[PDB]
Amino acid sequence: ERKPVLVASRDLPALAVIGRDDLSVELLRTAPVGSYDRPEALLGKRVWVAVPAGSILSAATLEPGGPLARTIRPDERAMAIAVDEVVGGGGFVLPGDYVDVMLFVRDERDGESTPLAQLVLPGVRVLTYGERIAVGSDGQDRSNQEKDPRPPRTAVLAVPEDGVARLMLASQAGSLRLAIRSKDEELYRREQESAALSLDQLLE
Amino acid sequence: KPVLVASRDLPALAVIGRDDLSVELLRTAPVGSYDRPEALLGKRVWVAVPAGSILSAATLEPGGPLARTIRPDERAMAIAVDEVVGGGGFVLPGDYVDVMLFVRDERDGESTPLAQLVLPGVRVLTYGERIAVPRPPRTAVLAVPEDGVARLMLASQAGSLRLAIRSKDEELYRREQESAALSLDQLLE
Amino acid sequence: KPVLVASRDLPALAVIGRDDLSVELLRTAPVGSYDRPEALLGKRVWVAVPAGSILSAATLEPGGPLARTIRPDERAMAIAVDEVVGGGGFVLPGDYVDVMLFVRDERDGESTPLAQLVLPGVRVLTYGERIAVPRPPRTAVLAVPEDGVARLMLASQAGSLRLAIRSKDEELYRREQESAALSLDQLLE
Repeated sequence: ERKPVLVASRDLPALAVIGRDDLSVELLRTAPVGSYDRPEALLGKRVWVAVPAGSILSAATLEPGGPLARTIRPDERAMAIAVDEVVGGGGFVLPGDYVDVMLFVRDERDGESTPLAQLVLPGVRVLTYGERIAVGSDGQDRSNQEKDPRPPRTAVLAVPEDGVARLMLASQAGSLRLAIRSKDEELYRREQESAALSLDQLLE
Repeated sequence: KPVLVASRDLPALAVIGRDDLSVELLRTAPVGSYDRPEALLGKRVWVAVPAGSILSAATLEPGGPLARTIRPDERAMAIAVDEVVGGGGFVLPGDYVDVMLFVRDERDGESTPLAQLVLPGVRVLTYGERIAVPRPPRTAVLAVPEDGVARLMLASQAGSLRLAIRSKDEELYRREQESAALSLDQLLE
Repeated sequence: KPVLVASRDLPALAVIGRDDLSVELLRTAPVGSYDRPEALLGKRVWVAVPAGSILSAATLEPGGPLARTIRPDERAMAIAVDEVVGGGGFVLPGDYVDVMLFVRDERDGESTPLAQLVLPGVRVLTYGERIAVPRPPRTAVLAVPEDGVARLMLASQAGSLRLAIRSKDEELYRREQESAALSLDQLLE
């Protein structure tokens, strides 16, 4: 009726080895899939991600992976770009948003310089903005809560495999900016189931 | 000590009733846990929650505020602002502005100043640290039509931008909720 | 006072029993000496110890931690990282990464920026001050295949490097336990 489930009695850091002092036993009505019944099954194993106090010990916590790798899919990658207030919508971008990446470059191919602007990546989910991170299928938030809030300097995006190179070029060949997309498009729900413009065309 | 637990499997994008939740007494309560059942009644889970799991961080809406103030045919983008650029520090969110550009052409080996209007009637979504649904402002976020994002990027990076404020008596919010380039030759002579 | 000495000639790479040891009481005990016989039972001497010698520092493993985390067909190399390179400080040891390179290649008298994937699926052994055998991180150690070592070195010095994290659902750790470059012309078209 009331099954035993093992939980953490203290704040286990990342890359820690479990002893008998860290574990505790509790009696519940339902045992989650992935839980353990006796302390001897978990002794000597390594937790590969931080476990807050009181958390139910799970099998997936004892496998190689990081906070970023637990919030993506096998057909995506996670890469970071340098951001400021102008690039990131005045500091109003939070994880879960969908953005378009715009590039400004000054080509120097045929002995002459030409400013240009293009759209490189449409509809990209934002995983981290600053010290805040998204929530994966595990239902756990792993945002670094620290005092003295410094302005954000980096953001991590979920990029398809074919575009990881295209972003990298755009990050170093010129300047980047982010354009936010509307919430009424429901790109989040749907995922749970261009010609370059020159100054000659702009100036009449 | 009290902690909420999922009694059955809750699928993605599902509302919460009293049958779904249970209360269990644990020695330590994790960060993010909820005590009374009424605190999670009517809310929606955004990831799948297997049975018996402690409920936390799955009831938080993914997204930001800027995405809640535009329409599917618009985008939100930010530009750099100073006191000269935006209305002497008298521009507030909820206004309508025209974007003007000054650039030096640099074609055919002769430089030529120019001035031109790039985007008319754009709605201001944020002025510095001010949003609607003692430090000088540094940026402003506007709601651009989907065909004008590249134009604004090119204008912002190629030259200098200024904002011209439009009148309140034009009723540009009701209509929402239903040329050429001047050169120094034309000005001087 | 009590000090442990050897009773017979102990050859290299030999385990220690109760017959090989003796206890002698000396006025001064040198640094590195062991007081009780059970402190050295089961340990191994890594250099030859002649008879009557005071036992110290011959019972210490020669080696470091990194060499215990790789296989005969792999090597360990360090690369320089910042927050942009290493995913905003959310990369831990045990993760798998792809290495991407940006270089400005010059063979014709004209410079052409390029981007390319150098190494796919590389385990991360150490992130700064973190190992599985404050101050911002500066280096990260990777387990490279033996044929790719040189390929990393060039990429580390000829241009800029970035890391792309792979998903946990791919299950590359269980697997371990048993293209063309893109130029600015392709992007701007």
